Amino acid sequence: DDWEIPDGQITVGQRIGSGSFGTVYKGKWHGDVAVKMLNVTAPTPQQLQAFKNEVGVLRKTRHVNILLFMGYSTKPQLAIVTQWCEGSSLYHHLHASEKFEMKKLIDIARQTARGMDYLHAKSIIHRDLKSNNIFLHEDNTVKIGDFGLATVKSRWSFEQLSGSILWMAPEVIRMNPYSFQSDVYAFGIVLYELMTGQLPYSNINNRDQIIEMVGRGSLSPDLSKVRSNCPKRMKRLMAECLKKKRDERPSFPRILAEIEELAREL
Ligand SMILES: CCCS(=O)(=O)Nc1ccc(F)c(C(=O)c2c[nH]c3ncc(Cl)cc23)c1F
Repeated sequence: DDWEIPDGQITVGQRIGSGSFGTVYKGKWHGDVAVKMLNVTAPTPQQLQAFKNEVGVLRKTRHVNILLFMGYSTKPQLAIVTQWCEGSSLYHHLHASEKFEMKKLIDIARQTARGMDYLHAKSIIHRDLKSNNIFLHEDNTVKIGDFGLATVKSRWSFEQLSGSILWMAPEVIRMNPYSFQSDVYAFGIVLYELMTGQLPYSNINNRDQIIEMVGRGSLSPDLSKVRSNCPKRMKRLMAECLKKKRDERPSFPRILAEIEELAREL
């Protein structure tokens, strides 16, 4: 409520990309900020109460490895204001184009697992984990985005599957469906991206082919492409996260404990 940034305080600039329910912009309001412009303009009584409940959730769910909520807007569009992360997204680094030392590669995974251990402990299902939602704030601390509006994601379904699907668990394709284990699968794809510097199924230039094959469980990421310097324990953890049978996947407590243990390596 006292989190509503008043009319004409944020200077909306450079279009960054598009998160869950909105479009991200680089803004300015007492320094650098990020603004997610939601696709809602004239909020009805129910719409405005729904959005204010998620803002109440946003100001109650704080963590060093999840994006920092700064406030909201109602005019001219419903928007979410967060902290700005100067080092952009992990996708931007890894894929566009190449390099990080094995220590750092393990450190991002570790910090993503730390944030996700916090989100799962607050009974929040992320629904949309990907490298484009993992931001490098520097202080050199990973920041998880798109975790908010979780109840709105549950109340709806999503069709905005493309352009994504790469981090979607097989059960999420063949439409339970979203769980903590589906979040573990997306994290497994993140681990793949980290240890391989490539996206899964980068040879395919078609969507419905990936939907049929990943969904039926005939396709999966090519693990043979893992770096030679990737420790054994990490290639194994990655496989456990990516397991087709959803209830075989590890929990974030066990995920984090494996990363902590394999980080030594002194
Ligand atoms: C505390 C709520 C976070 S969120 O779940 O609603 N997701 C969200 C909301 C608003 C945003 F601007 C962003 C976002 O993408 C960024 C926040 N800070 C950033 N810094 C750099 C880049 Cl490239 C992107 C962002 C974002 F991920």
